[PDB]
Amino acid sequence: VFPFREELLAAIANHQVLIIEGETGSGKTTQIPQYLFEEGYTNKGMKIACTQPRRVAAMSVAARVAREMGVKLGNEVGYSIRFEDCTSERTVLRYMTDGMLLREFLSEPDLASYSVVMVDEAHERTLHTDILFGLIKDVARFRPELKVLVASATMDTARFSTFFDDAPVFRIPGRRFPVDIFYTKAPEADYLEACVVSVLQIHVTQPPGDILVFLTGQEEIEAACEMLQDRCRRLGSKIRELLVLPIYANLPSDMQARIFQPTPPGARKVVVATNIAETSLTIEGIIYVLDPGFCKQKSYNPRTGMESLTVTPCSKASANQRAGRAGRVAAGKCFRLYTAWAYQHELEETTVPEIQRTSLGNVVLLLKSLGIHDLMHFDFLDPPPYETLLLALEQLYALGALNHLGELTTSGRKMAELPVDPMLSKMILASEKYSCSEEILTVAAMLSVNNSIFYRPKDKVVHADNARVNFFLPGGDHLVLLNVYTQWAESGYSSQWCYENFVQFRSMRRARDVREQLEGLLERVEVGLSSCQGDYIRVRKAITAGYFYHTARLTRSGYRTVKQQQTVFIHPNSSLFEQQPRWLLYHELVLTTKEFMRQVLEIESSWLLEVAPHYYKAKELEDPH
Amino acid sequence: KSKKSWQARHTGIKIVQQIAILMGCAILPHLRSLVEIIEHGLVDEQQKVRTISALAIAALAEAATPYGIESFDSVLKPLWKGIRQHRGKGLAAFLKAIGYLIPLMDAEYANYYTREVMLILIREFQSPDEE
Amino acid sequence: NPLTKVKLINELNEREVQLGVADKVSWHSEYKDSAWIFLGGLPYELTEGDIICVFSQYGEIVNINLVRDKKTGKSKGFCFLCYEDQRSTILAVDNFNGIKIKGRTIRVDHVSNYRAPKDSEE
Repeated sequence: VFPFREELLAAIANHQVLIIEGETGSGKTTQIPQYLFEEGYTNKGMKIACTQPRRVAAMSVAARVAREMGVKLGNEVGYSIRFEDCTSERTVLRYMTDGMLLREFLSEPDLASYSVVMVDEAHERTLHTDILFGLIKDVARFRPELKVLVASATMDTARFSTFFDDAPVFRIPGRRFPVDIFYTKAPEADYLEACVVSVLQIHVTQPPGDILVFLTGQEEIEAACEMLQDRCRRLGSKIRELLVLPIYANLPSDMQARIFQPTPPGARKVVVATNIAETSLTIEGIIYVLDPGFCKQKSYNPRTGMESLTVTPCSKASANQRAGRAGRVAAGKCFRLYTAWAYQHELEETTVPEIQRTSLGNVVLLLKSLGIHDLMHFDFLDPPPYETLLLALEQLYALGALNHLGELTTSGRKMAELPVDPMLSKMILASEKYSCSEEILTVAAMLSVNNSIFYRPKDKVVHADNARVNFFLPGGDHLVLLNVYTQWAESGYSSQWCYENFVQFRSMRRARDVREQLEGLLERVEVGLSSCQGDYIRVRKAITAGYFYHTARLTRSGYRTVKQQQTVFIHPNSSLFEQQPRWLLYHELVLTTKEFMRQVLEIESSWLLEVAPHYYKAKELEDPH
Repeated sequence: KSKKSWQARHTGIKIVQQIAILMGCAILPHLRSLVEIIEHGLVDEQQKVRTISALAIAALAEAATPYGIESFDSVLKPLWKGIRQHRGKGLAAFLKAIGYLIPLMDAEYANYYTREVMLILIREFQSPDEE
Repeated sequence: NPLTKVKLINELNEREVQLGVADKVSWHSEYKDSAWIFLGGLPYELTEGDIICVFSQYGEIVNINLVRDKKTGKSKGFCFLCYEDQRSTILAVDNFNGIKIKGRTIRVDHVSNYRAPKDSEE
């Protein structure tokens, strides 16, 4: 990027909006925001924001840039993530997730605080970034003072330039060294074992260079870290030391920093990463990539009207990006866990933008908070289907977040204050009326974290479920979350306690932080913290106030959902111990082979009618199954 | 509900069983005040006490015919746990209790208890014992 | 319940000798092609040699199977005995039922399918 710095400055000086493209590792995120030199934001009493779709990229990059700037992190350079802020009055340059900047927009439509906004990693085309692009287009009319830069890995400029009213483009020429590609002879059904074998072979045979393995999620990554680490030690005497490090969205900052650590000599470093490593950041020294070809992707089904995260095969474009990581330092190698045919024929060329993939309820509330009346007309780069938007408005209406007019209510305005899905925000806001606010606060925090809460090894299941049973509340998975959180609050030797208990400390700790941040929100907002003694009814009611849309009734056999009348089974994770639970509220819809309903709690039907009479009116309901 | 020996609880549940099989439907107005005893069993450490408690629930379900389905609601969950985790003569007594309770029940819940018990019946067709 | 099946299998043979049932349909044409018999109620002081000595009267057991526990136990009470001929199993279930050896009485039944580690009723 440095060879281009003058060229970049000229474009920045000349235009309000510009697009910048370059391969990952070219220095877009770290160097460009150094626009502080030309900008002199601080003298003006402004900051510059750089937005990242990934929390890890925002946190790690900010830490790096603070070092590059020779300032303390949280000072001149800081980051802002949902329940994690590391900023101060001193902060010049703020790296943040796109979601966060959108939240700041909600408070201040002009984003007057920033002289320059840089939307990075635009190619990911996340929802937050898509909204941000729409909003910024308009804000630019309002403030001649504001400059915007859109950065993207994809050499493809045209669509963005046109959207931006033929904004100018600066492209950085690709430096990537050649990477040879290895393919498997036949398709491999179970990729993780294969990935492990390839890593070990590379470490023994290959000349120095670090390895980057792409996995799907935390549990899988953690499993691979242990297996690879154990096998590496076994290599032990004959082979050099091999360090292994996980990287995924949840990782704490101290852990994220570990990936950068140097390898021992002849020793190698292996970083086992999710797709964060694709375009988001670079670990210097990687020569070899192992690509299983899978990723956790959000999928939306319009007929069913539900989101679900599934592991699916990667796009060809992402396969190319992964291979590219091998090329940064010197000629590298990429091991593809699939055949050449699959790469050519099977892989879809590109993934769809998240907007097409998502339930819109959160986005609608956000847009309304933005003060956007005409939702259909909003200038999205890729407009969502009108029907998904209509459904979202209706849901918000039943939620009472919006009135029939489509205007925000007091509740909608407050819910906008909380960083959570509308159902969760509404449930939390109402809870004091239930006299359960303290318990609801814990449940909401527990819901905001992965179900890494309970750990069940495949071999280890018996002991693990015995451990879970201690917390388990019959006919109330939501209550179990409360029990485990409360116990987690008091347990000597916390780290060891979690392990013996088969609980994930990482998830529980995150839940602890979120609860603290949420409590602060409640204090600021004046939502009293309430509690009672032994009132399960009030908790079930409070859950209902938020979740009444996600309810299932016990069928003659099986379960049927109130909305969309879908046949579903209670997920095997919970036993409908009680015969009495005819009606259950469920947190999630999982679509493996069949349709399952996860995290269920029994509820009285009369409560649903009492709690949401508009939703519960028979007129809307179809002919009685 | 005395805890010094299991023989006294076995005797009292046996009293409940022969009352339920002796007199037909006059035990029904005193059904609930008799069945609120029986859920203190089925979780005891003796197999004989759990077996005769399932036999007493089966006898009360045979005596009721078909009344009192909302009074046996505190009994179905340990019976479901026992047909899931326990096998042997306790499984047979639990299956007798559930098969006598399910004609008393409404169509959806009895259908759900019927469709997810026939696998146990097909599994226990290989049983050698005559009882 | 643990030893009333002795009385049940005895009443079966008493009903067979009362009704005058010929040997073609007297319960042993249904359990053909199987020399395996199940034992019940054995004391814990019995080794395999004593079981061979007490049930080799009508023919030597070709295949013995005691239920020896994995680590902490010695026996449970069950046994499988596979003789040579099926008429030996007929005579063993008709003659060795109802006897007692050191206290607790024992019972003889048929298996007819395959050996199992634990499926029966203690």
